[PDB]
Amino acid sequence: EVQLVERLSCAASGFNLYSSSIHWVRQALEWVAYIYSSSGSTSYADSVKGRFTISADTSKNTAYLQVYYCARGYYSWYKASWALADYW
Amino acid sequence: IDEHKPSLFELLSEQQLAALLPPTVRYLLTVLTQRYPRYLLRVLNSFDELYALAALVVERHYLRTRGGSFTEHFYGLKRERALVRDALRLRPADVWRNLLVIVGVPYLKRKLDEAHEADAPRAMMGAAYNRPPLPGAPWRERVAFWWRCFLRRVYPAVNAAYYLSILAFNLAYLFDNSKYHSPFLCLIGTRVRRMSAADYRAIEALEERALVLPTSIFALKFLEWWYASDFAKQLSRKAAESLDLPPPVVAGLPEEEKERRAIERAPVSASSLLPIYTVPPPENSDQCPICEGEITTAAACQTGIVYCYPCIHKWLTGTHPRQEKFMAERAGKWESGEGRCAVTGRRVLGGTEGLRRIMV
Amino acid sequence: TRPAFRVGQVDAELLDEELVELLRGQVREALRYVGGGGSGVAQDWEAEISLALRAVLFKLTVWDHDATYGAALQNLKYTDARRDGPALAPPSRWQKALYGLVTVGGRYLWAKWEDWLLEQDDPSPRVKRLARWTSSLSTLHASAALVSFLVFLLHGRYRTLLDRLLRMRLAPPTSQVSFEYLNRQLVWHAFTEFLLFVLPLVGINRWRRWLARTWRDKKGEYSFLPERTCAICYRDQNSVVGSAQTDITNPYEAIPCGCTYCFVCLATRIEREEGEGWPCLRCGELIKECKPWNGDVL
Amino acid sequence: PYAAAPDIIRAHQKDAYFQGVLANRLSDLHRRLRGARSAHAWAAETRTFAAALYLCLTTLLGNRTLGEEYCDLVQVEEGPLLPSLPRRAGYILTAIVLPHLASRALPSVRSAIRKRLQSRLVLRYLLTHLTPLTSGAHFRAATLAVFYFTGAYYELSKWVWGLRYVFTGYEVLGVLLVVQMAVRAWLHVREQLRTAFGPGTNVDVSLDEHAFTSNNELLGGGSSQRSLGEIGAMAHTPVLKAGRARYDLGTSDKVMGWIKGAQQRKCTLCLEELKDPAATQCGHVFCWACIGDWVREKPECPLCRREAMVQHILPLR
Amino acid sequence: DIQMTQSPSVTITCRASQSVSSAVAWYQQKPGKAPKLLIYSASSLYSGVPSRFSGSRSGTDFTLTISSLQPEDFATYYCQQGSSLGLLTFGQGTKV
Ligand SMILES: CC(C)CCC[C@@H](C)[C@H]1CC[C@H]2[C@@H]3CC=C4C[C@@H](O)CC[C@]4(C)[C@H]3CC[C@]12C
Ligand SMILES: CC(C)CCC[C@@H](C)[C@H]1CC[C@H]2[C@@H]3CC=C4C[C@@H](O)CC[C@]4(C)[C@H]3CC[C@]12C
Ligand SMILES: CC(C)CCC[C@@H](C)[C@H]1CC[C@H]2[C@@H]3CC=C4C[C@@H](O)CC[C@]4(C)[C@H]3CC[C@]12C
Ligand SMILES: CC(C)CCC[C@@H](C)[C@H]1CC[C@H]2[C@@H]3CC=C4C[C@@H](O)CC[C@]4(C)[C@H]3CC[C@]12C
Ligand SMILES: [Zn+2]
Ligand SMILES: [Zn+2]
Ligand SMILES: [Zn+2]
Ligand SMILES: [Zn+2]
Ligand SMILES: [Zn+2]
Repeated sequence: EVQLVERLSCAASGFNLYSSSIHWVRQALEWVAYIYSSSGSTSYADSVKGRFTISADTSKNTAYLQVYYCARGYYSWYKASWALADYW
Repeated sequence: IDEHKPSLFELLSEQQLAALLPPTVRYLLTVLTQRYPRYLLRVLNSFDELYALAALVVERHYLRTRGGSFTEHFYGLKRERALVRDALRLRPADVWRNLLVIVGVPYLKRKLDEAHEADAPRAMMGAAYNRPPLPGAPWRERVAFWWRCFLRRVYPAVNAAYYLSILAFNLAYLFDNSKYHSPFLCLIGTRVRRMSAADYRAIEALEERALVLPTSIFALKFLEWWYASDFAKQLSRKAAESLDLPPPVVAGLPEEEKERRAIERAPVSASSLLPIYTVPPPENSDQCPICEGEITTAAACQTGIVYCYPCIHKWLTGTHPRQEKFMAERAGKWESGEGRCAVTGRRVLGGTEGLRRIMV
Repeated sequence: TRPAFRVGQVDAELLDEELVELLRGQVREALRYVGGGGSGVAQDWEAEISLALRAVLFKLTVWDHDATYGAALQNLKYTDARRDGPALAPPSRWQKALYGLVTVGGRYLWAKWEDWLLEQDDPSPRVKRLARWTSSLSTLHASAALVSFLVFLLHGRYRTLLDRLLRMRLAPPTSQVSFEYLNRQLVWHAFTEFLLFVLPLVGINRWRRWLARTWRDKKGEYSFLPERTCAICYRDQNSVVGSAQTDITNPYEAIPCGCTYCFVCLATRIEREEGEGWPCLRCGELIKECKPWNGDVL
Repeated sequence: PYAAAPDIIRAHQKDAYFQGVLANRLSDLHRRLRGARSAHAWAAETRTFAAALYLCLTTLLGNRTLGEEYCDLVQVEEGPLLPSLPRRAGYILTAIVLPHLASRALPSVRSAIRKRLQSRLVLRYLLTHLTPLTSGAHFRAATLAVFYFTGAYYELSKWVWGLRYVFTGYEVLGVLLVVQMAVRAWLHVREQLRTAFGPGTNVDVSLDEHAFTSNNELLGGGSSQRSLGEIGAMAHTPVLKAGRARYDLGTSDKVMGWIKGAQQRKCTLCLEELKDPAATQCGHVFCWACIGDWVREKPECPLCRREAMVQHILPLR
Repeated sequence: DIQMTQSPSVTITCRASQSVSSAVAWYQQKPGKAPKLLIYSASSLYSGVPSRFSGSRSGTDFTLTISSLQPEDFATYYCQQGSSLGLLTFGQGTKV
C-alpha cells in the first residue's frame, strides 16, 4: 500500500521517489514546491523562492525541504493534467 | 520492351507528389486562418477529415473519367485491373477499393503519425509523467493510456512493417517479379500503367464533350518545381547570408614584495574576488608561454592564443607542473588557471573540449 | 556523326545510384520511429543497410537478368566481351560473382576498413603504415578509374574499371518527344534563377517581416542550454549537452543581458534588427549592443 | 545552322557537367599525391586542363562530345561538312586555353591601368570599377544574351571558326538576362545618380535539369552592412583602419613566429601574406576576411572541404 | 500567473483567469484531515470516489456537481490547476 509518511523529512513507502514527482503544499492551500527526482528538476513559489531549498535522496527514499503536506504528482492520460494522489 | 510499364522512378515521383499535397494544403489553410480566425479556424482544427473528404471526391472523379488519380494523371499514369479495354477498366467496386487505398490508407497513416509524434515528447519526458492509471479509473483514462502504450510500443513496428513491405514490393517490381509496386495495390488487384495514345484521345474527347483543370495542373507543376528546385532553402540562404564583420577581440588582450606585485598584475576573478595565476607574454613570438619553449603541437584556446597542445591541456585541467609549484604556498589565497586561458586569465567556456588543433 | 554509344551507359550508372539512394531513403522512413521516439538507427547502420540493399539488387537485377535496373531502362545488358560474334553471349557465372564481390562486398569492406583507420587515429606506427598503404591503394585505383574514363570517352566500350577487368560490356540486346519537356524546364530554371537574383535586392527578410505584420521581457525558452552552447546556433540548427557545432566561438556578451553568444551570431542578429533591439533567447530581454565577454574576471 | 537554342543550351550543360567531373577527378588525384594546399593552388589550371582533355578526346578527334550525343547534335562547319582538324584545334585553343591565359594575364593589365589612372592625365568612376569592367563575366553574359535572341553561337569562339549545330519561344531567357544585366548596371549607376577567389578544388555539377549547380545556369553567374566601423562600435570591437590589420604576418617574421616557412605564412585564398590569421574549426588558417568571404560563398573549408561555419572561425593571437 | 477563483465560499463553480485547457482537479479537505482527490482531470473521477461527484467544463468555467449530498460529504472543496510542468495553483476552497 502506497504510504507517504512525513529540514522536514518525507519518507516514501510502497513506491520509489526516483520515479515520481514530489510536491510539497502548505496550509495556514498553497502549492509550495515540486521536485522531479529522475532529472533533479525543482521549482518553487515566489514566497518560498530561495528561503526554501528542496531535494531528495533515493537511497533511503526521502525528500527534504528545509501544516505541510507531501503528495505524489500524477499526470493524467486523458487530457493530460497534473493531480495530487496520495496526500500525506 | 513492355512500354506502358512505368519505371520505379516515375512511380516514386508520383507518390512523392501525392505525399506533398496534404502538407501544402494544410499550410495554405493555416495562413488563411491566420488572416481570418473566424470561419476557417473550425476547418483547420478538423482539417484531416475535410481534406480526406475533398480528396475522396476529387480522386473519385479522376478515377471515373481519367482512369487514374489526380497526381497519377498529372504524370501520365492510369490504374488498370490486373488480370480488352473494357476488361481492364475499373468497375465501381474497383473504384471504391482504389479510393480506399488512395485516400483511406494515407489518411490513417497521417493520423497515426501525428498521434505518435505528439505523444513522443511525453514518452521521453521521464517516468514521473508515465504512471499507469490504477484500476477503477474512468474508461476514458484507461483508453487513453492504452492508446499511448500502442503508439509507443506497437506503432513503430507497424510503421517499419508498412515501409518495409512497400520496399519489398518495389524491389520485386523492378524486374517483373511482382507486377505490383505496392502491397496495397496487390491487395485490391490494381496496377498502375502508363497512359497510351488511345487513353489520351478518350480523355480529350470527353473533355470536349463538356478553367480549373489548367489552373490545378499548373499548381502541381509549381509545387513540384518548388520542392525539386529546393527554392525555399536557396532563398533562405540568400536572405540569411553571412555579414561582413571585423575580427573579434578578447577583453584581456590589448621576498614578500614580489607577492604584492604578483597580485597587482594578476587579473582578479569575478565569481571570487581572488587573483588568477597567468603566465607572462613570451619574449619572442615563437615560444609557448606556458612551457617557455618552442611550440610543438600548436593548439589555440577559446581566446585565440596558441600554446603547445599538452601544455594548454594540462593548464586547463589544472595539473600542469607550473601551476602546482605556484599553488603549493598559495592554496585558497590564489586561483590557479584551472579552466582559464594561461595568458589572459579569462575563463574558457568549453574547458578542454573546445581547443583548436591548429594545422599551422 | 555516330549513333549514341556512351550516354546510355552513363545514364545507366546514374540511374543505379539513384535507385540505391531511393531504396535507402525508404529504409530510413521504415526506421524513422525506431530507437526511442536524428539519424539514430538508420545513420548508425548506413553501411550495413547499403550492403543489404546492394546485395538484394545484385541478386534480383544483375545475377538473374544480367542487367542493372538502369541498364535495363536504357535497353542495355551485360555481355561477355571475351566471346565475340553477334551471338551476344551472356556473362559467365564467375564474371557476375566477381562483379558482385567487388561492387556490393568490396565497397562495404573498404568503407569499414577506412572508418576503422580513421578511428585508430588520435597513433601506432602500424596504424600509420597501414594508412599509408591504403592511401597508396586508393590513389592507384583513382588513377586507374580516371584513365579508364578517359579511354571510355574515346571508345565507349567499358564504363567502369571493374567492367574492363572482368570483360563485361554493356550492349543493347535489341532495337526494341522527351525534348520539349526539358526545353520547358529551361524556362522554369531561368525564371526561378531570376527570382533568386531579384528577391535579395529588394530585401526579402524585411519584406517578409512586413508581410507577416500586415497579414496577421519574460524569460526566454532557451535558458536550459548550458553556458557552452550558443542559443542562436542551437535555434538555427535544432530549429542537452554542448556539441562541436553549437559551442560558443569568440564569446560576446549582450550589453544589458550578460548572456554569451558567438560574436558572429550576436552581431549579425543585432545588425539584422537595425536600431530595434534583438530579443534575447536566454532571458528574453532586448539587446542593442554587445561587448567581448569579460570571461569571469573584473 | 538547323539547331534550336534550347538543345544547344542543354548540350553545353551536359558538356560542362562532364568537364567538371573530369576536373574534380583530377583535383582529387592532385590532392592525393600532394597536399590539399597544392591541389587548391592549381585548381583553375586543373579545370582548364580538364576542359581541354574533354575536348581533345571528343572534338579534336572528330567524335561527338557526350553533351552533343545526349541532345542529338552534330557540330558542322559553315553533317553536310564536318569541321577540319585545323578548325577544331583552333576552336579548342580559342575557347579554353585563350580565356585561361587572358584571365592569368588580366591582373597585370589591371594594375598597369590602375597606376596610369592614379597618375591622372568620370575617371574616378573607372578607377573604382576597373575590376568589374575588365572581368569577362559581363562579356560572357552579353554573348549569352545575343545567343538567346539569335540562337546561333553559344560561345564567341564558335562564331570565329564558323561552327554550327545540326540535328542528328525561348527568347524569354534573353529577356531575363538583359533585364538582370540592366539592373546590375543600374544599381552601380544609382549610387552616384571582396575577392572572388574563383572556385576551389571541387566544383559542384549535376545532370539534373533542376540542380541549380554551376553547369545548369542560364543567366549571369554573379549595402546591407555599416562600413565595418559602426559594427565595431556596436560590438565594442576596436576596428583598425582599412588595409591596416592587427597581426599581419607580412610586417615581420616575428609577428607570429610559430608559423614558420613562407609557404605556411600565406593564405591559400588571396596568396598574399597572412593578415588577421583565423583558424577554421578544422584547424586551417586563412585571413579573417578571406575565409569570411569564402564561407559566405561556400560553407566549406577551401583545403580539406570540411564543413566550416562562418560563426566558428577563430582569429589567432 | 493563473488565478483560480471559486465563487461560492450542490454545484460548486470555479473560474480561471486564462485558458488552462482542461487541467483542473478537485480535492476534498475534511476538518483536520488530508485532502482527498476527487476529479484529477476536468471530469475524470478518481478511483474509489462515489459516482455522485461529477466534474464538468465550459470554456474557462469548471463545475463540481453532487447529485445527492450525503451527511458525510461535508468538507472544503479545493480547485487546483497545473501547467504542462508540475506548477500547481490552488483555489480558495468552498465549505458545504
Ligand atoms: C521587369 C520586371 C520583371 C522587374 C522590374 C524591377 C527590377 C528591375 C528590380 C531589380 C532590382 C530592383 C531594386 C533593388 C533595390 C532596391 C531597394 C529597395 O528599397 C527596393 C527598391 C529598389 C531600387 C529595387 C527596384 C526594382 C528593381 C530595379
Ligand atoms: C513577374 C515577377 C516574376 C517579377 C518579380 C516582381 C518584381 C518586379 C517586384 C517585386 C518587388 C517590387 C518592388 C517593391 C518595392 C519597390 C520600391 C519602389 O520604389 C520601386 C519598386 C519596388 C522596388 C518593387 C518592384 C518590383 C518589384 C521588384
Ligand atoms: C591527376 C593530376 C596529377 C594530373 C596532372 C596534370 C594537370 C592536373 C596539371 C595542372 C597543373 C599542373 C601542375 C602545375 C605546377 C606544378 C608544380 C610542380 O609540383 C610541378 C607540377 C605542378 C603541381 C602541375 C601538375 C599538373 C598539373 C597539376
Ligand atoms: C591543351 C593545353 C594547352 C590545355 C591547358 C594546359 C594547362 C595545364 C597549361 C596552360 C597554361 C600553362 C601554364 C602557362 C605558364 C605558366 C607559368 C607558371 O605560373 C606556372 C605554369 C603556368 C601557369 C602554365 C600552366 C599550365 C598551364 C595552365
Ligand atoms: Zn608548451
Ligand atoms: Zn539575455
Ligand atoms: Zn553562435
Ligand atoms: Zn588572404
Ligand atoms: Zn580545413
